[PDB]
Amino acid sequence: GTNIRVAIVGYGNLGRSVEKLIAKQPDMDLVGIFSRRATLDTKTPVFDVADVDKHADDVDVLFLCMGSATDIPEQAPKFAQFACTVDTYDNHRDIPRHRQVMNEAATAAGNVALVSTGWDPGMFSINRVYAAAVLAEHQQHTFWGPGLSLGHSGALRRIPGVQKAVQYILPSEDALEKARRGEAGDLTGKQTHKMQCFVVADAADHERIENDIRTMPDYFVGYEVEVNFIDEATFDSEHTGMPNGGHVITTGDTGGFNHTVEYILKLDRNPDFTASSQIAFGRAAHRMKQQGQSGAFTVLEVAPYLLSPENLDDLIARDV
Amino acid sequence: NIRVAIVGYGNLGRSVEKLIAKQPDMDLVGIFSRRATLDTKTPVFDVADVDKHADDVDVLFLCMGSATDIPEQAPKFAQFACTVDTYDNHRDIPRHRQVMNEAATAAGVALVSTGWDPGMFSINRVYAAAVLAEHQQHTFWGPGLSLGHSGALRRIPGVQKAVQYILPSEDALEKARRGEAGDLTGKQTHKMQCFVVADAADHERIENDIRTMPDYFVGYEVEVNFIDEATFDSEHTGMPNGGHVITTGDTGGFNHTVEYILKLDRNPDFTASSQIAFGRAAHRMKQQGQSGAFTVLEVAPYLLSPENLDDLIARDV
Repeated sequence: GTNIRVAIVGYGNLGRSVEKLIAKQPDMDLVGIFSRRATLDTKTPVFDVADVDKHADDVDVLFLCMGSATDIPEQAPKFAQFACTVDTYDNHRDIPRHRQVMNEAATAAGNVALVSTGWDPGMFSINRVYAAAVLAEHQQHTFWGPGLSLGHSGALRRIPGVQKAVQYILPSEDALEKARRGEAGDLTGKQTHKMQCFVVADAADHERIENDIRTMPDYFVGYEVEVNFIDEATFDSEHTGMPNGGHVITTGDTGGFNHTVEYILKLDRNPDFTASSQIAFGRAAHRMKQQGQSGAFTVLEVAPYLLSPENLDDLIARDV
Repeated sequence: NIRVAIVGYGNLGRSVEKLIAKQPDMDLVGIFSRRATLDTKTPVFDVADVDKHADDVDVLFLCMGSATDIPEQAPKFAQFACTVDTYDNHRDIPRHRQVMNEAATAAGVALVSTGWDPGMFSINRVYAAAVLAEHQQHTFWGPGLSLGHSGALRRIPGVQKAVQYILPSEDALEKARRGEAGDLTGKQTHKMQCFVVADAADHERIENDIRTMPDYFVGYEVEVNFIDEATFDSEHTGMPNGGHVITTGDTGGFNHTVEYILKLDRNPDFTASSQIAFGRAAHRMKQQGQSGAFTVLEVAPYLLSPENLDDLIARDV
């Protein structure tokens, strides 16, 4: 009968995208931003994160958007005391433990926490599991589509003499079709993708900068890397977006017959799509709690209809 | 381990039988047909003997050919086990679901309208529209053999052999991808291709019978090819299919495109695979208890997999 009352913790790119996109939901009221700064450039009310407790009964869902993950394992189980919880935690090995901690805190409070939402983890996770479950002895992969890598871009920017820079990760197109035709069992991670850098620097610094890039352990060493030096005008016009996306490809045999399942995302702006996903799962957490709560859940444990702003009957009548 | 039997032995039922033998966690009890002899080593029982396997069952795979059979036979098929059907008569699906829900409240859970459309395409329609706040969305039915249209061609007087394919307009596909396909519908987004074997004296009349056939062909762009019988037998006897679910949204001057693609060498083989997974899920609403009638929109993903949640969580998220 009434709107879901939501708030955001943190105000980096993900936070800003969520704030923007709440304006487009029929059933959500953004009641505030929780920050460690007293002032932000927005009309949305701004409070201190230490004061979250004094707003508990005013908030139904907290969107956790704390920049610099690390904050999630340390701060997010306390946030579960006061509202339902949605996060985008992407440390692929720490996720099973994060879940169990969240589970206890939420079950105590009688709230629902949804964990590791977004598109990967998130939509790609859902597609890996549906497709593998449907095809018998499948092959399945995952390509990270042509897009901006934030971590690799940060690593470039720090190199002495680098004034501006971006790194992109690109799926090998030969590897794509080999996956579609089941011809890709033996490909290692070093063969499925290439890397492409664009750098602005003084000409005297180029030789050393390219050496610095190609010899950098873990980020660049085992990979196919292209290094392009460009002027600043070119950089500012073409390389300041945040594109991303990917493919998830699955195949399988049913006795001399092949089948291919492929899921593709093509995103002009990475945090906007991550925020979209995060927002829909917040609608789901609230709804689960009103039908009778529980603990923490991954995106694998939520029925599809819970994300939608439409009634279930309305969905069944069209869409199915 | 798990309790399964199949009703029907047409293309779908055959496909389901073939694939149950690769499930690490599924046993095939037998096939409920009207005949008493089929071409398989699987035990064959008659359809009305309901009873004495009904405590040796959890869920029957409903694979009756000639759909219309399951608005009839499926509501009482319910109170013996659990149900998995692939009912694809949209518009009747909401009504079917209710009368299923009543008869399911008898220890059973009924999962209805599984397969890939309805089924996987349903799931993908709903996820992408839920996520992208003000979306445009289109479904395309892939380069594929249409069973219904192919049957309708074959019945025409003088047609000896025939097949029909439905094909997406490639203009419409990339129009959808760029978010400018809002003005279009079925008769614009798809094309039809026929291949027919018939005596040359009958070509003029047969082509007019095809092109003026209501519900199947009128209004569509239709290509009609008359070909010799050897060419027909070598090139046109498979059952390929597939499709496209394409969704776009804007987030304030930025576009996002979501696309889901199926390419299937053999339609009933992939349909049967989806039916299986939902069979396991239908059970799996087992020692979680409680039940009724549900669509694929009402089933959390992990239930499809023969693996436990923690292994999926640790591996696939």
